[PDB]
Amino acid sequence: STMSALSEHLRSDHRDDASTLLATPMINNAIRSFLTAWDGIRILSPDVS
Amino acid sequence: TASPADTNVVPAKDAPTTNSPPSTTSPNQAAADANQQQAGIVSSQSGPNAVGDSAPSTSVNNDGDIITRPTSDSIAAVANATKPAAVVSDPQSM
Repeated sequence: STMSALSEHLRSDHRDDASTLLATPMINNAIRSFLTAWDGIRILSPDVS
Repeated sequence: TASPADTNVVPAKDAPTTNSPPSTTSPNQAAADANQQQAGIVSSQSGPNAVGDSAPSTSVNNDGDIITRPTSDSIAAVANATKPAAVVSDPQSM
């Protein structure tokens, strides 16, 4: 809804080379999410714990 | 929806012999029966298929012997049965 919110989304989910030079254990799975175009619903990959 | 429990099914640890009851009489047949009963199948529905089958059991050694304790203990038992005293006391010793 606001340009600020979108900016943070990019600043969090879509910056890739950021925070590179440090030990990083939080490796996730390959697929994070999918979006279905015909309805606009987003599906998140299940996390096995 | 995408339940992992229905997608990541793999054999559990110690699968081939987990259900084997502790016995010495006919371990393979007994283990086979335990698997059959564990799986929810009842004998009245399996029919003739239940009579001759046999399955691996923990009571059977890899060499093909009836064992009642872990094989290491069997090795330990025979080893402990032969331990001569290191230092003995006899009058003629120099």
